Parts: sequence; C-alpha cells; structure tokens
Amino acid sequence: LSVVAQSKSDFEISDGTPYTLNVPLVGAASFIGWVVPTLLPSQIALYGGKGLSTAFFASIGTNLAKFPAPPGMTDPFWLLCFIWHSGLFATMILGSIGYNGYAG
Amino acid sequence: AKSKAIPFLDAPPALSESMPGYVGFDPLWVSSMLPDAGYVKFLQEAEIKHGRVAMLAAAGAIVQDIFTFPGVKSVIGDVKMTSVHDKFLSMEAGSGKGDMAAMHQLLLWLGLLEIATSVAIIQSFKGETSRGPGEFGFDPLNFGKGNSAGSDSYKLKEIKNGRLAMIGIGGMVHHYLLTGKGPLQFLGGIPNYKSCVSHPDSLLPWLFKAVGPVLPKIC
Amino acid sequence: MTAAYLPSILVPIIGLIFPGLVMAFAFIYIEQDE
Amino acid sequence: FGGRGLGVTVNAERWNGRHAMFGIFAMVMTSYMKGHGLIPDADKVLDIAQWGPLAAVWDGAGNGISNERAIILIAHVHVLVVSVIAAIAPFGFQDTLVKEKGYTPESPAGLIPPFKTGLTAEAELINGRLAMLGVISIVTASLFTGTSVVDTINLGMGKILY
Amino acid sequence: SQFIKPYNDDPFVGNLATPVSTSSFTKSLLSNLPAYRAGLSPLLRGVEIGLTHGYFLVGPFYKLGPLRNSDVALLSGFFSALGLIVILVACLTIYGVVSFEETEAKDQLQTAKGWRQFTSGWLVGSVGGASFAYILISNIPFLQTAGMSML
Amino acid sequence: ETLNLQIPSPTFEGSTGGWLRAAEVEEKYAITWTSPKEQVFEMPTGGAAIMRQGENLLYLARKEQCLALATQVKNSFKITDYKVYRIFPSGEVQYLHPKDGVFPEKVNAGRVGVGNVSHSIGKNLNPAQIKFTSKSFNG
Amino acid sequence: SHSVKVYDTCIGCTQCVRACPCDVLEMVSWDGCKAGQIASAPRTEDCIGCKRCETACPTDFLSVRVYLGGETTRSMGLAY
Amino acid sequence: AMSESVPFLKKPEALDSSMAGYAGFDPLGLSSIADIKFLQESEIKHCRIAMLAAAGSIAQDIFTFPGVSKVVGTAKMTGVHDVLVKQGAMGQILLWTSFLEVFGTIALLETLDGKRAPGDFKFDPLGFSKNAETAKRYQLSEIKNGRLAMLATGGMVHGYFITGKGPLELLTNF
Ligand code: CLA
Ligand code: CLA
Ligand SMILES: CC1=C(C#C/C(C)=C/C=C/C(C)=C/C=C/C=C(C)/C=C/C=C(\C)C#CC2=C(C)C[C@@H](O)CC2(C)C)C(C)(C)C[C@H](O)C1
Ligand SMILES: CC1=C(C#C/C(C)=C/C=C/C(C)=C/C=C/C=C(C)/C=C/C=C(C)/C=C/C2=C(C)CCCC2(C)C)C(C)(C)C[C@H](O)C1
Ligand SMILES: CC1=C(C#C/C(C)=C/C=C/C(C)=C/C=C/C=C(C)/C=C/C=C(C)/C=C/C2=C(C)CCCC2(C)C)C(C)(C)C[C@H](O)C1
Ligand code: SF4
Ligand code: SF4
Repeated sequence: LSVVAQSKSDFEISDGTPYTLNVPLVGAASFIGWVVPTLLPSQIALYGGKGLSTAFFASIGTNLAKFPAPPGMTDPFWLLCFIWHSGLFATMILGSIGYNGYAG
Repeated sequence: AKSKAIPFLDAPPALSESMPGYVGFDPLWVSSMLPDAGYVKFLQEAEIKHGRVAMLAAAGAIVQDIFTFPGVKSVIGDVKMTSVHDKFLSMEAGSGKGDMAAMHQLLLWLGLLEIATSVAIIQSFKGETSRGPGEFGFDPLNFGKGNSAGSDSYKLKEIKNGRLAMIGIGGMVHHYLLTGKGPLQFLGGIPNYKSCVSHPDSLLPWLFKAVGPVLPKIC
Repeated sequence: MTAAYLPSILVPIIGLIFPGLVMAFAFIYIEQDE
Repeated sequence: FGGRGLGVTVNAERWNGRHAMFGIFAMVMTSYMKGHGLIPDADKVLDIAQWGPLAAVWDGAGNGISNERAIILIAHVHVLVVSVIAAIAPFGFQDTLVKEKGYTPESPAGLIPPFKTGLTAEAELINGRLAMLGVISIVTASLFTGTSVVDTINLGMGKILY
Repeated sequence: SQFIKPYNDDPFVGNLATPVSTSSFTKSLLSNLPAYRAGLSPLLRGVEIGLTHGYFLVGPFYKLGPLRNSDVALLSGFFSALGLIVILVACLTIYGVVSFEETEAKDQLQTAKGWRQFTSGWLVGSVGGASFAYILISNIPFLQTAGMSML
Repeated sequence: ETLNLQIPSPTFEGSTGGWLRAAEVEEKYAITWTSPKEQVFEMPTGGAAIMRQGENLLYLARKEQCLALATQVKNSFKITDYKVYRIFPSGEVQYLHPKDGVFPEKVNAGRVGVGNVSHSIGKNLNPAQIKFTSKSFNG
Repeated sequence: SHSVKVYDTCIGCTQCVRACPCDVLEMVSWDGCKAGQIASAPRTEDCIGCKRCETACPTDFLSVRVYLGGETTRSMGLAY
Repeated sequence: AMSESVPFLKKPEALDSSMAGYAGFDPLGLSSIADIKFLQESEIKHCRIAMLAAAGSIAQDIFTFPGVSKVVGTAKMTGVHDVLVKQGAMGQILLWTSFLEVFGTIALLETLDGKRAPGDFKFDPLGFSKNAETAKRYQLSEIKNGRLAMLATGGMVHGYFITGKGPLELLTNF
C-alpha cells in the first residue's frame, strides 16, 4: 500500500511520473476473483473434496497447529501453496494491467 | 576556563553550567565524543533514565528485604536480590518451563513505554523539539507549580539522588553476589564473611571465576 | 624440536602481518602524486 | 610517509617509552604472578580437539601450547584491542600516535630533560627512556646469565616477588 | 503513461530514470540511509553503519567457522569478526590517506577529516555491534541454534 | 563563433551509453549542426534520436564520438554544417573542428606542416647510433 | 601522446586525412609532389593510435608512420 | 503542537482534531505509511465487527436461540464456529457479509476518491442523528465503544483460550 486509489499521495512510480497504484482495489478484486472460482471442489487426494482455496486454507490451519514443525516434502501444503500463489500473482498482474490501464 | 569539581583541570568544552547536576566533572571528555548538537542532550537523558531505574531498583531491594506481597513466598521460596529474577525466569515460557510471565509482563509494558521514549529521544536529538532531558510531562499531582519539568532545584535533587542510587544499587547487587545476605542483613551484619547465606550462582557464573583462584575468596 | 614455539610465533606474522603491511605501504606509495 | 611523527622522532620516543614502562610493569607482574602460582592450570596443555591447530607447538612432549602462555597472550590481546581503538579513534585530549603532517614537532630533549617532578612531559620522557633501557638490560642479562627473564627480574629486584 | 525518462531531465547522461532508480520508495530509502541522511556528522554516519555491519558479521563466523562444533564457537566467531573489522579499518584508513587532500572541511564524507571521522565511528560501532551480537547469542539459546531449540 | 549554450538538443529518450563522472571533472565535447528536417539518426552511444529542424547540439564524452556522428550525418543527410567543441569544467570552450574553417582534407593557406620528415622512411637512424644520446632517430 | 610522422614520399592523395577518426591529420601546401600538397600532423595529442591512416596510405612503404608512445586519457579512448 | 495522549511526542501530521475519536495517538507514524482515510474506514469496520463480536459473546452466554442446544452441545465460544462450519451457519453469514462487502468495496473506492466519509453508509433508519448535535456525540461515542469492543473481544476470546469458560462463566466461576 505505497499508494491507494484516491488522488491523495505523491508517490511517483519514477522520477517525475505520478501513478496511482491501486493496491486496495487490485489486491481485493484479484483476491476475490481468484478465490471464488477456486472454491470449485474436486475429489482428488490433493484437494480432498475441497476447492483449491479451501484445501489450501485447511492445510494452513493443520500445519499451524503443529506450529514449530514445518510441513514435510510429501505434505500437500507446498503444492497447494505454490498453485494458489501462482494463480493469485497472475490474477494480481492481470488485474493491475486491466484496472490501471483500461481504467474501466 | 577551569572546572569547579577539579580546579586544576580544564573545563570540559561541551558542558555548559546551564545543565542541572553540573560541577564540571568530565575528565575523559565523553561529552565531546560526538560533534552533534544533541549528543549532550542524549547523554543527559541517559543519565536521568539510568538514575530513575536505579532508584526503583534500590527501593525494590530494601522493600523486598522488609516484606513481600501475598503468595509470592510460596512460588519463589527464599530468593532475594536477582536470584528472584532467575527463579521467575526458570518458570516462564520461552526462558524456562512453567506457568508464569512475571519478568515477561514487565518486559512487555516497559518496552511499550520505552519505544515511546525512543521516539522522544530521537526527536530531541535532532532538534525537532524544545524538550529538555528527562521531561516526559509526567507530573499528575502539581509539584512544580505549573511546569511538569519542575524547578531547577528539584531536578538537581532528582539527578543527585539518581547518581546516589546508581552507586548504591551497584553496591547492594555485588554485596549480595558474594554474601548472599541482601541489603538489610548486610547492613546489620557489619562483621561479614563470618556467616553467609548459601545462594545460587547467577545466570552469568563465568564472572565468578576469578574469585577463587586469583582473588582471595574469603567466603 | 628446539625452540618449538618459534613456528607458532613467526608463521602467522610472516604469512599474514608481513604481506598486510607491505600491501598497505606499497598501496600508499604507488598512489601518491609526490 | 615518516613526516607523520613516525620514525626517529620525539613522538615515537615518547610512545615507545610509555609502552616500555607498561612492559616493565607487566614483566614484574607476570613474574610475581607465576611465582606464586596465581595463573590457573599454568602447566595444563591446551587440546587441539577444543582449540584447533593454532594450539599446536611441536615440543616433543604434549604438542600443544600451555594454558599460561594462552592467558598471558589474551591479556596482551585485551591491551592490543584498546591500542588499535585508541590509534584509529583516539580521545579528544589524547596525544595521537599519527600526527597531521602540518604539525610542529616537540623539541628534542637532549641528554636529560629538565627535572620536573610533576605529571609532566619531562618526567614521562625521563621514565620512558629509563624503562626502554631497562627492557634491553633485562633481556641481555637474562640471555647471558642463562636464567629465565622472570627469575632474572626476581634476582635483580632481590627476591621480593618470590 | 511512461515510466522510463531521462535521468534528471538530461537525455545524454549515462543513466535512466527507472522505478528502481528513482521512485518515491527508493528515494525515501536512499535519503534515509545513514550514508545519505541529512543532519548527521560523518562520525555518526560511521557509528550507525558500523553497528549494523559489526552485528551481522558475528553470525556466519560463529555458525560456519572451523571451531563451530566446539564450545569456543562464539568466542572464535567474535574474534574472527574482530579480525575482519581490524583489516577493514586498515582498508578504510589507507583509502582516506590516498584519496583526499587535506582541507578544513569536516562535515562531508568525501573530505580528509570527514573520512577520518567516518573511519573512527565505523571502528567503534563495528566492535560495539559485534559485542552486542556476542552478548545476545551468549545468553539466548534460540540464537545459538537456528531456532532449532523449539523442536 | 563561441558555443551558444542555449541551442536545443535532438529529442532523445536517454540511454546508459552517455557520459560519466569524467565528463564533468575532466572534459566534455559538444557538436552542433543545422538540419533541414526533423529526422531520425543513430547516436554514437546507443540507440536512435531525432534531430530537430534548425540547429542541434549534443554533448559526448570523447572527441571520436563527435566525429563519428559528424561522418554519419555528412554521408546520410548531406550535412557539413557541424562544429565540434571541447569544454572544460572551468567553463572554457575550445573550438576544435573544422579547426580553421576549412576541412582537413582540403588545403588551406597559413597551415604550417607539423611532423614532416625530409627523407623517406628507410633513411632513419639505427637505434645504436642514438643510444645514450638525445638525438632523434628521424635523421 | 602518440607521435605521427609524414615522410616526403607522400603523393598527396589525402586518404589518411579522410580515414583519421580523430582529426589528427590535415593537408598543407608543398611543391615536392605532383598533387602539390602533403599531409601534416598538427594535433597528435588527439591521436588514439588506431593506424587507420597507415592502412589508407598507398605508397610502397607508408609515408605516414604512427609511433605508439605514452598513453593518456585521449589516446586510450576512454569515455570514463 | 504536541500529542495530547502522549505529551512528549510531536502531534501527528496526518491526524487532525476534526476526526472523530481523535486523541493524537499515532506514536509509530502509521498514519503516513497508509492513507489516513483508508485507516479510518478500516478502524470503523473493525470497531463495528468487534462490537457485534463482544455483544454476541455476552448474549451467547446469557441465552441461546430455540433448537441451538440440539446442534451445539458443549462448544461455547469458538467451538461453535467449528461445529457450525459443518452445519450451514458459517457459510451463510460468510456469504451474506461477503455480499455486503462487495458494495462496501465500491464504497471504499468512493471514499478514497473523496465523495464519501469513512464508515458512512447513510444507515440511520430511526433518525437518531437527524438533529446533528447528537450526530457528533454519537460519532465519537461509536468510535470509543468500538475501540473498547476490540480490546474486549480479544480479551474474552483469550480468556476462553485459557479457561474454556467464556466471559460470564469466567466471571461467575472465578
Ligand atoms: C486471471 C484473471 C483475469 C483474466 C484472464 C483477465 C483478462 C482480461 N481482462 Mg480483466 N481483470 C482481472 C482479472 C483478469 N482479467 C481483475 C482481477 C481485475 C480487477 C482489478 C480486472 C479488471 C479488468 C478491466 C478493468 C478490464 C479488464 C480487461 C481484460 C481483457 C484484456 C486486458 C487484459 O488484462 O489482457 C489480458 C489478456 C488476456 C487474458 C488474453 C491473452 C491470452 C493469454 C494466453 C494470457 C494468459 C495469461 C495467464 C496465463 C492467464 C491466467 C489465468 C488464470 C490461470 C489465472 C482480458 C479479457 C479489459 C477489457 O478488455 O475489458 C473487458 C478491461 O477493460 N480486466
Ligand atoms: C461477528 C459477530 C458474530 C459471529 C461470527 C457470530 C457467530 C455465531 N453466533 Mg452469535 N451473536 C452475535 C454476533 C456474532 N455471532 C450478536 C451480535 C448477537 C446478539 C447480541 C449474537 C447472538 C447469538 C445467539 C443468541 C446465538 C448466536 C449463535 C451463533 C452461531 C450461529 C449463527 C447464529 O445463529 O447467529 C444468531 C445471531 C444473531 C441473530 C445476531 C445477529 C445480529 C445482527 C447481525 C446485527 C446487525 C443488525 C443491523 C440492524 C443490520 C444492519 C446491516 C448493515 C450492515 C447495513 C455462531 C457461532 C448461536 C449459537 O450457536 O450459539 C451457541 C446462538 O444461539 N449468536
Ligand atoms: C516522580 C513523580 C512521582 C513518583 C515516583 C516514585 C516511585 C519516585 C521514587 C523515588 C525513589 C524510589 C527513590 C530512591 C532512591 C534510592 C537511593 C537514593 C538509595 C541508594 C542506596 C544507597 C546509597 C545504599 C546502600 C547499601 C549498601 C551499598 C550495602 C547494602 O547491603 C545495604 C545499604 C542499603 C546500606 C509521582 C508518582 C508522586 C507523580 C509525580 O508528579 C512525578
Ligand atoms: C538480573 C540479573 C543480574 C543483575 C544485575 C544488576 C542490577 C547489576 C548491577 C550492577 C551495577 C550497577 C554495578 C555498579 C558498579 C558501580 C561502580 C563500580 C562505581 C564506580 C564509581 C566510582 C569508582 C566513583 C569514583 C569517584 C568518587 C568516589 C569521588 C571522585 C569522583 C569519582 C571519579 C566520580 C545478574 C547479571 C547478576 C545475573 C542474573 O542471573 C540476572
Ligand atoms: C483460531 C480459532 C478461531 C478464532 C478466533 C478469534 C475471534 C480470534 C480473535 C483474536 C483477537 C481479537 C485478539 C486481540 C488481541 C488484542 C491485543 C493483543 C491488544 C493488546 C493491547 C496492548 C498491547 C496495549 C494497549 C494500550 C494500553 C493497555 C496501554 C498502551 C497504549 C494502548 C495501545 C492504549 C476460530 C473462530 C476459527 C475457532 C477455532 O476453534 C480457533
Ligand atoms: S593513428 Fe589513428 S588517430 Fe592517429 S593519425 Fe592515424 S588515423 Fe588518426
Ligand atoms: S601520407 Fe599517404 S595517405 Fe596521407 S596524403 Fe600522403 S600519400 Fe596520401
């Protein structure tokens, strides 16, 4: 949140060009636009009957219960974490492109 | 321009005669070690902060020898003057294993206040504030009659009593570290090393390693 | 070995201090205008 | 270069003199200190298993530095660290080891400086010349007599120490 | 909109005004670092840089040095940090001797006196930060391991 | 004659190939020329710039960079109205090229020959005769 | 700097002057050759030592000879 | 220009006395990192959610709705969350509060642009703030109870993590 959507800060993306990073709207919209489709369940051993967002959030809670111990190599946490953040970063990139550039 | 405390020595350049608790005593010129404008201010706040903490510590040691609060005796047992610090820390999460957070709660709230005082010291160093050393505005009952900073005499009283308490709390700590008696037993027991209290090694025993084979070790 | 303390004294000095001193003073000498 | 107060100058004379006076004190103190056996485990040989190959000595028996040498070395490491910090970051009033090069040198004393019994520069220089002369004297006396330097100091001072 | 422009309005200087080079965040970080922060004497710049560098130097020597599996690992790591500090202070001093002519100006880093001040402060702060790291690691078992005491 | 410092420069987006710290502390070179058009050229230090109609001015770090651009403009756009200057950090400007108003490959009166040797190249002196002597090998 | 010489075998073809990237050479008047002109080297402080002049020269052994000498910022071709 | 709440610190620059609940409390300088209006909207949001959370804690001690004891046996404070994710309650409140948050996101963008006050959704059906003398009192009061409810919600849920009793049962069974 180096600059919000409103014309309030003076943050310049470069030396003399001010540019509104829309960090609240892009982060919120990209999160919801990635999490809501990702709720789609799947009877696969990695998901376990949940969606990718929900199985991922479940694996966060399971590994946080055993807080000092890290998840193992064969644990589903790493693959869930990778795919989730991969599609999340892709949706933030595409959302920032769409919102900042097309402006509507 | 000679100094009052030491007449033959030349007066320390950074110190000003307008600073409370000044008698021209700085032979090593620690006040000149940084060229900055607010280093003298920083050192003055340091001296006051060390003095106030030492005064609480000196009062605490005397009161702990007098009495203790209810229920403390059943947890800590017979530990006084820094042994109680180690004893609590043996029963606290993180440092030891137990159901207490006594030193940790003190660390938490003292550290919150002390990050606030950090911002005050940082602002006072760079001249952004016209606040003097030690003044945090804390004066709920009117003692300085309209200024929280107090009168020249009362800050001189504070600074001198702080210096006294630094010397005294150092004395009390080391006399305990070897006799094990604590303040009032040591002051009562003016013949000392004759019978001393068996007390635990501290969390820094190495410093008690030249007492035996190099220094005499009367105890 | 007789005077066996000598390698443990002289080898660190000859191998570290002597080059560190000649590098420092050679550096100063080769980069002075006068 | 050597116009920084280095070389055969009175600044170097004064600095070496101060070190020699501390050194005479340190030699007297270590002689007295090991005469009474107040250096702990002085004969105990340090193990390479704990300290690594820097402790090795290659004397035929034990093959390691003794604890007494290590303790004396650490004492001098304490004063070397103080020495470096005082050379590079000296006190405000302290006489500096390296001069500006635009400084005016102190006048050389001569055969004997004027006798000033205070905490003066004359007393410091007299005692410093005397201590440096003492350092060389003790070294040569110990070398020809065959005795160790500690025993030589004890005999020269008349066995007060031990 | 374009994010890459000539550096300081000059199209023919050998630099560009890119977001990494000249954004508000970069300028805030650069302007607030001790080397560039306003209102600091060179000695104080040296102290803050030294405290930082001396503090992190202790750790690699202690964890990965030759005596790491001994009980003198922290002692050897601190002393190794000290040895590096002394060598680096020698490097700073000889740089100052050969790079700056002697002038009265002392409040800038790139002057003879200003460099000598920065070197004095850097040595003091560096030994101070290494000493502080020694104290913290000596007393706290979490730091002695990599956090491995919790498992 | 002197460099009018106010001459607008060719439009350029900047590059890393331009001049460094030695230009503002040792010397910089400038080149000026007249263009009949607003046209694209290639900079000696990098990509493409656009010269403005009328008078242009550049700053380069090397004299050879000024002359490389000058040959490029003369062949590509038939522009010979180029003047190359040397500029010192004291502000003093030294006119360089063409040195006497006439290009070096065209003869001019009042040019004095420098470096001319009165014999052919094989008539030089062997090194041994001029050893421990200040006498030059060119006869 | 580098030292550049022009020997009297020069036929005045001007090829060295056109080939020089740093404007070291120029043409001066001389009655020795048919072309009536000889090369001259008045600005050898700018000579970088490229020897493009020597490549351009058509006399059997070169009328222009560059002798590489002391190095400077100019003769090293350093833009830094 | 010194902070009212913290007398030894300079008054925060981004903050102003026109703001409801203002006491000059920003010793860390977080009002400069993020935009102040985003921070106010965030604070008022947190305030209302924690006010509901604290009253819900107290009321779920005081009584339960008909048939609730059938579904939740012994689960008291956050155990009821765990058993009612199985049942449909948590998915339902999540869905409908997320529905409201969509228009809240539009309103947050609007208040960033500057058309709307933070936390202002024009929800005054009973016309409590119509006079406007009460409005300001209600504004400051809402911020104060919100802050108290944030601290209280934390302090009850952590009291329940310790004892398992829940707020009123912790008090009555000391
Ligand atoms: C992953 C999600 C996603 C995708 C696929 C798109 C795709 C698109 N958006 Mg949308 N957008 C998104 C998220 C996304 N957006 C979010 C979160 C926001 C809000 C912050 C917006 C806001 C927004 C606005 C305001 C506008 C768009 C517009 C567009 C279109 C062209 C511009 C563009 O971004 O080029 C993207 C180009 C493509 C996707 C096609 C190229 C094909 C390649 C293969 C791209 C693939 C990239 C990547 C691998 C796909 C990942 C998918 C998934 C696994 C994450 C395009 C159909 C504009 C438009 O045309 O209006 C309808 C427009 O006005 N978007
Ligand atoms: C963040 C707040 C929060 C959360 C997550 C929960 C979560 C839960 N509550 Mg608790 N509860 C809350 C607040 C909360 N409650 C409040 C505010 C009250 C009233 C003081 C209660 C009273 C309550 C009871 C009595 C019971 C629960 C129960 C439950 C469980 C099932 C849901 C249910 O039946 O709710 C029922 C809750 C309500 C009907 C209260 C809703 C209050 C609304 C939202 C206030 C908004 C009013 C306003 C006019 C609307 C304006 C909209 C605006 C945005 C424009 C569940 C674990 C049940 C359970 O299992 O307990 C063991 C149960 O029996 N809750
Ligand atoms: C400021 C402020 C306020 C406040 C407050 C408070 C809490 C103020 C506290 C003041 C205190 C606690 C002062 C204590 C000083 C102690 C000294 C000087 C003693 C040193 C010991 C010596 C020399 C010794 C010794 C010893 C030796 C070495 C050997 C030992 O074996 C024994 C022995 C003991 C003999 C209030 C709240 C009113 C508000 C107000 O508006 C602002
Ligand atoms: C909790 C904890 C512990 C602890 C602890 C604590 C609280 C330790 C505190 C230690 C302190 C404060 C020692 C003070 C020493 C003061 C001295 C030597 C004064 C010198 C003044 C002089 C010479 C004055 C000279 C002078 C006078 C007289 C007159 C002339 C002028 C002047 C030059 C000013 C541990 C570490 C033990 C371990 C334990 O497990 C955990
Ligand atoms: C994981 C879990 C769940 C849950 C859950 C929930 C509801 C979790 C909620 C957690 C909350 C709200 C924690 C709040 C803590 C407040 C703090 C630390 C403030 C301290 C105040 C300080 C430091 C100082 C304050 C102040 C004072 C005193 C003096 C200094 C100045 C000032 C700042 C004013 C579920 C629902 C899924 C169930 C599941 O079975 C388990
Ligand atoms: S060597 Fe290169 S620079 Fe020198 S005269 Fe010949 S062509 Fe010109
Ligand atoms: S030196 Fe060679 S190239 Fe140059 S003019 Fe003479 S003949 Fe032509």
